[PDB]
Amino acid sequence: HHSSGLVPRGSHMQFVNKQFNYKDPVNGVDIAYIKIPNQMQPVKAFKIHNKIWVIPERDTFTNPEEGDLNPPPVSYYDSTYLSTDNEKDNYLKGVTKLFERIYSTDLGRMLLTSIVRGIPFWGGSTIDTELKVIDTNCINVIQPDGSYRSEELNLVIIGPSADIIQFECKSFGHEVLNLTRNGYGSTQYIRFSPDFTFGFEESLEPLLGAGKFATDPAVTLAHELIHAGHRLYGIAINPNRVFKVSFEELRTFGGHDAKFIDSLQENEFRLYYYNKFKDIASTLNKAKSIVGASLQYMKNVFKEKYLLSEDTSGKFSVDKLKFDKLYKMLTEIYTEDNFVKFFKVLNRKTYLNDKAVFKINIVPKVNYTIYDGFNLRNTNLAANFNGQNTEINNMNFTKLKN
Ligand SMILES: O=C(CS)Nc1n[nH]cc1-c1ccc(F)cc1
Ligand SMILES: [Zn+2]
Repeated sequence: HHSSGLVPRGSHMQFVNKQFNYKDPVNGVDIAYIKIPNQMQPVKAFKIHNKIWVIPERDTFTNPEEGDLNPPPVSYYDSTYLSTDNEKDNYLKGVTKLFERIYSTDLGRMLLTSIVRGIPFWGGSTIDTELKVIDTNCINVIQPDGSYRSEELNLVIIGPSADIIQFECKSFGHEVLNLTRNGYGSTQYIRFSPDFTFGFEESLEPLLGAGKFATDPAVTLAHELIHAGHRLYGIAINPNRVFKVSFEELRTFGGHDAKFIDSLQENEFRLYYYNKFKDIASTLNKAKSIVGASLQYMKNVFKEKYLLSEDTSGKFSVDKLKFDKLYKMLTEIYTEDNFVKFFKVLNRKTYLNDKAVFKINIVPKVNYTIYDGFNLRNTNLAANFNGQNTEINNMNFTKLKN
C-alpha cells in the first residue's frame, strides 16, 4: 500500500508536470496561494500542466450562495471530508493519477491537448478594435515576495461543495455575453472527487445473477473534461434543451444515447456554431490594439485554437473542413462511451442507468493502476471486471449511506 505507481513506464509523468506533495513549499510558479475572482482567504493550489490548476479543497468559493458545507433541511454529505492535510495530499495524488490514466489512452491525449489549446477568447473590450482579456478567466497567483500576478487559465479541478457526490463543470458568466455558447469559451471549474464513486448493476453472462459494480473514477473525470471541452470552445448546447436530462448530457455520454438528438437538429447546431466562429475571425481581423504582449501574436494564439486559415494578405477565415473536423472531435468523438471502449472497463450502458455510493482510495498502486484501473492484470481482478465488482473486490469499496 506504499508506492502510488504514478510512472509505470519511462522516467517521469507524461501530462502532470510534477510529483507534488501537499506539503511542498509555495513557490511563485506551480505551487502557490491563489484567489479566485470573487472575498476569500487565499487557498493553496498546484499547477499540474500549462493552463490547468488543482485546488485540493471543498468548493465553498465559486458560488456566493454555497459558502458552507452543511446540508439543507441521490446525495451524500460529510462536512469533515477533505479537511485534513493528509486528505488534501491524497486528493491531489488521486487527481494526478486519473489525469495520467486518461493521458495513457490515445483518446485522452487528443482530448487533453484540445482542452489545453482551448484558451478563453479575449473578448473583454467594448471597443470592437481592441482585444482584451475577460478577468473571470484568470486567477490571482501569490508570489514568494507576497505580490500577486494575474494568470490566465483554462481549467480548475476543485473538491465538491456541500453535496459530496454532485460533480459538475461550471464557469463564471458574463453580464452580456454567453461565453459557453458563442464560440468564446471561459475558464471551467470542475467539482470532482477521486475519493468516492458510484455503483451500478450488471449481469455477466452460472445461475446468472445480478452483479454490483462500481464506476471507474477515470470515466467520471473524463465525462466532466468532455463538458469542459465543449464549454472552452463555446459550443455547449443551451442547458434549457432537455428530454422527458439535457441534450448536453446525452451528447457527452455518447453511444446510442446521442442518437436521440435528431440529425436535423444537430445540423442546425453545427451551422450556428460555424457562424459564431466566423464572427470571431472577423473580430480578430478588425483588431488594431490590445490592452495589457502583441496584437498579431494573441491573434495567432486564436488562429491556432480555432484552426483558422490565413491568406497571403494576413486575413483570418474559417475553413469548413477544419471546422467540421474540430466540431466533430469535440462533440462526437470525445464521449464517455468512447472512453469506456479505450479503458476496457464496465460502465453504465445508458446515461440514466443506481443509488449506491462507495468510499475508495485509488492512490496505492496495489488498489488501482494507470493502465488497468481496478482490474489488475495477472490477478483474479483482471477477469470479468472482477476489480470493479464490489463484492469480489470488497477491500476496495466501502458502502456509505445513500
Ligand atoms: O451527472 C452529472 C452531470 S455532469 N454529474 C454527476 N454528479 N455526481 C456524479 C456525476 C457523474 C458525472 C459523470 C459520470 F460519468 C458519472 C457521474
Ligand atoms: Zn455530465
